[PDB]
Amino acid sequence: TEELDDASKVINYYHMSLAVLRHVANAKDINAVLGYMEQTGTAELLDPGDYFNPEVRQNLKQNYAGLFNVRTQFYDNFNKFLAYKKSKDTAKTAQLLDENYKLSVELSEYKQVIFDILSPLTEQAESELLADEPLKDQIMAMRKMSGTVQSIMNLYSRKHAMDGVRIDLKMAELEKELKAAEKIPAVTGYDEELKNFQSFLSTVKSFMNDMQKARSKGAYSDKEYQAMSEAYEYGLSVI
Repeated sequence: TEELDDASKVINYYHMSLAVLRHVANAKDINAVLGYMEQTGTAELLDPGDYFNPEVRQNLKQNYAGLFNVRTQFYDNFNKFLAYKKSKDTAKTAQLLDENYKLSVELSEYKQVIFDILSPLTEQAESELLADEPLKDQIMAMRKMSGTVQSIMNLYSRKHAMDGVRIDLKMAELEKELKAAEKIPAVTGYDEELKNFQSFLSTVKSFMNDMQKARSKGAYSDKEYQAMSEAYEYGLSVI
C-alpha cells in the first residue's frame, strides 16, 4: 500500500529528527556552556519529502534553519567569550552571556516547534501502521504521554528561563492524557503487556510529582534536571 510506505517515511523522518535534535540541541550541552560563562573566575538529510504537505515541509525547513542559525551564534559567542575572558573585558563577557541566555531559549523553542509540527503527523502515521494491533490504544497513549513528558522537560531545561506557565499547561495536557489512558479497556491475552503499561502510568505520575516539585522552585536547577533526566530517560523514552 502507498499510504503505509508514506506513514513509515513520516515515522523514519521523526526518528532522524529526534536523533539530530538530541545531538545538536541537547539542553545538557547548552546549559553546561551557560554554566561555564557564569563562573566568576550537511543537515540536508532532514530535507522533508512529499509524504508531508508543502506547509509542513516549509515549516520544518524554516525551523531547522532557525535552530542551526541560533546554535552557530551561541557557540560563536562562547568562543568569543573565552577570548574576551582572557583579555579581562568584563563588559563584553557580560553582553555575550546575556546574548547566549536569549539564544539558548530560541534554540529550545525551535526544537519544540519541530516536535510540535511532527507530533500529530507521527500520531496519524502510527494510527495507520497499528490499525490491526490489539493494543493500539495502549501503544498510542504511551507514545503521546512520552511526547508530552519530553515537551515538559524541554520547557523546564531552559536555564535562566524555566517556563512555568507553559510547564503548567503541558502538565494539564499530561494529566488529561493520563486519566484517559487509565480508562483504556484491557485486552484478553496481553497481561504481560498490561503490567508494563500500568508501570508506564505509574512512572508518569512519579514524573509529574518530581516535575511539580522542581517547577515550584520557580527556576531551573542543574541538580533537578540531571536527577529527572536520569530517572525518566529509559522509562518515558520518546523513541
